[PDB]
Amino acid sequence: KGEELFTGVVPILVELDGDVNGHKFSVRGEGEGDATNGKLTLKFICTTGKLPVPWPTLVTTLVQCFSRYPDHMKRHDFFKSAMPEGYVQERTISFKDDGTYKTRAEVKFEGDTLVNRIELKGIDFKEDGNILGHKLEYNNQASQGRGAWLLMAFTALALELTALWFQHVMLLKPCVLCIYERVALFGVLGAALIGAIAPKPLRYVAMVIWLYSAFRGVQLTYEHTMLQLYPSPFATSDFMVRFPEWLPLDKWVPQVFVASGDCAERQWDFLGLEMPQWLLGIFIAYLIVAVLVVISQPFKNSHNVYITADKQKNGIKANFKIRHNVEDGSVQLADHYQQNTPIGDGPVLLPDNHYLSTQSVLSKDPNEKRDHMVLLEFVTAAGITH
Ligand SMILES: COC1=C(OC)C(=O)C(CC=C(C)C)=C(C)C1=O
Repeated sequence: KGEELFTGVVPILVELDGDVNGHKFSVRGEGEGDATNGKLTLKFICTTGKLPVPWPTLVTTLVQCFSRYPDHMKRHDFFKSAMPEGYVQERTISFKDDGTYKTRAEVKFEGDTLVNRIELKGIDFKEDGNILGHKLEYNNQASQGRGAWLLMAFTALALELTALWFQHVMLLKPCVLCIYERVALFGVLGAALIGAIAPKPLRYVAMVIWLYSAFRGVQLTYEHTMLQLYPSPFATSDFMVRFPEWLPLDKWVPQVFVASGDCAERQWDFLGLEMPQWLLGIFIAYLIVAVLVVISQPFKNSHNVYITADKQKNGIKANFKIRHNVEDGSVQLADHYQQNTPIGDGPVLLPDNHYLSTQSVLSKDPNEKRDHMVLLEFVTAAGITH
């Protein structure tokens, strides 16, 4: 009957004593948690001076009882069922190509405040490594790869040069209503360049430009299909571009923005489709991938904590991986192995295989001169709907 304790907001207190290759430290956390909404705010402060490890490495160690378990998963919250007596949480965090954390936490209720006292032991770490070297950036949630935008710039520039190769070698001149599709693809390519300059801010500017240039591409190619599929009016005379005054792209680079020739004329048609029909699908593919990237951003930064039952020890086990963003683009794998056991003798809910969707944002207090870390977490349970 511990779920009734987490209705509303309850205070949190976190203390951590750690020792990593002899370097000792202490962290004191304070804040509040809301299990009904799946959030919790905390402000951790290092009390021994300067922290010898990056703050993101301690986030997983520094209270899964504040998870937003839906009503169809209420009988799977092992954390709340152990309260107020509490539970013990031991982990083994294996950092790839580096050391290994081994923690022992005691999460329980002390009257009205949820207390989590942890002992940490770091071993086999390297001073030149990404842990003891503080080479991990603060906001660790996504790799922010640069070669991904450059690869989209390749497939965008390849189509551009292929279009010019069709026109200047195969002697198939472009149409007017067509040519605008070159600008739309050029806007997609340009978005790939700004996005690849400094992706680790400003990427959103490149993404909306990519979103816009692809949507303009599906608009122009749609009109390009209807003119080429339906009976040509035959009386609507030919066309030329009408670029803006400040941007005479036909006057600046005439061999790319030409429009000598007009639409409503089937130039290429292969594999049962026309030239505007293939570009319509390409721009739709560009727009779909652009939409997928936007919808990915919320769930791109969250890690899943997969949980199984351990009825032999009347507890649970949990495995999950965490990739920390190293400075200069590298990745640091943190392999986690969790093991929870109740403290009290009251019965606990042994859950089926489910996972906890956890997303964390790290910030700073502009008026705190100590080594600190402001924390906010989003914990929601998901998995089998039964
Ligand atoms: C020479 O005719 C033309 C092409 O070659 C088939 C194009 O690829 C394109 C644009 C291609 C893409 C992928 C937007 C245009 C606008 C064009 O007029």
